Amino acid sequence: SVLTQPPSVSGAPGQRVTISCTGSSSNIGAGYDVHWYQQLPGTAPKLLIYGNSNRPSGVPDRFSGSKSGTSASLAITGLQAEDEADYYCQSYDSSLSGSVFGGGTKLTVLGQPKAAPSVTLFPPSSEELQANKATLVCLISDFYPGAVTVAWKADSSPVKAGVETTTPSKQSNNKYAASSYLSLTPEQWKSHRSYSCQVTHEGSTVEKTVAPT
Amino acid sequence: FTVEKGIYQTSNFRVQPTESIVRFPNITNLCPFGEVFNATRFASVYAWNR
Ligand SMILES: *[C@@H]1O[C@H](CO)[C@@H](O)[C@H](O)[C@H]1NC(C)=O
Repeated sequence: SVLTQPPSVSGAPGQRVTISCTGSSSNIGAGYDVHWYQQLPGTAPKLLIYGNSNRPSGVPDRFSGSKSGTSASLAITGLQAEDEADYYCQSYDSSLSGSVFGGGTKLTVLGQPKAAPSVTLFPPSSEELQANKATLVCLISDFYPGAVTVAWKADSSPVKAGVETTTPSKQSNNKYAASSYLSLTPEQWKSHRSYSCQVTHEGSTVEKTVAPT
Repeated sequence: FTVEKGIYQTSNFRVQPTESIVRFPNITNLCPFGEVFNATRFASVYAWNR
């Protein structure tokens, strides 16, 4: 809205990373203090610094807050293993008559080397045919990272309806697994000759096909 | 001290202006500031709008 933030910033583990926040002349440039918060994906945000002059208890001295007139800046020294969150600008807005937050910046560069995927295709069982639906699942497992595109074909034309893709989660051995469903009906399930899932990972494409008859 | 008949030019006539107009526009532009007063609600005295 009134506060704009960059989408992402790049940095190195050991150099200074500085973020710039720009607002208007009635909320941040008017004279109000600013407050910075960290939005960890899974835990409630806490206070990092208030007023850019005092250090709250339990917060390291590594964070520095300054206000260069209309714009406020935050500087850090070194990237540890907990900066995988979002930074927001919070200041009192007189026009909104309340508190307004910023956009949010993501702090990550790269942590995902390559691996070899493997897929499996399982046709629906006999009890699923009487439910007036056809759920086609092609599971993908033992792959890294979790960025796999899913395409469905029926050996004559691609299927662009009912295609879904689930987000992958970390396995026990630091890998990823995912599944892809396809909503259909048993009326046209037997008419088609075969069904298959097609995926592509870093140029490696594998295909598995099942036969209902 | 003796002037004969004829035409004679003595000085020049200059019409000096008495008023000056220096206005460049007819009106200037404005910025949104009536919302400070024309608002649905105001603030308090411990925390007022700045
Ligand atoms: C506020 O609204 C009134 C009526 O709507 C209008 O006459 C006036 O010019 C506006 N601005 C101020 C500063 O009062």
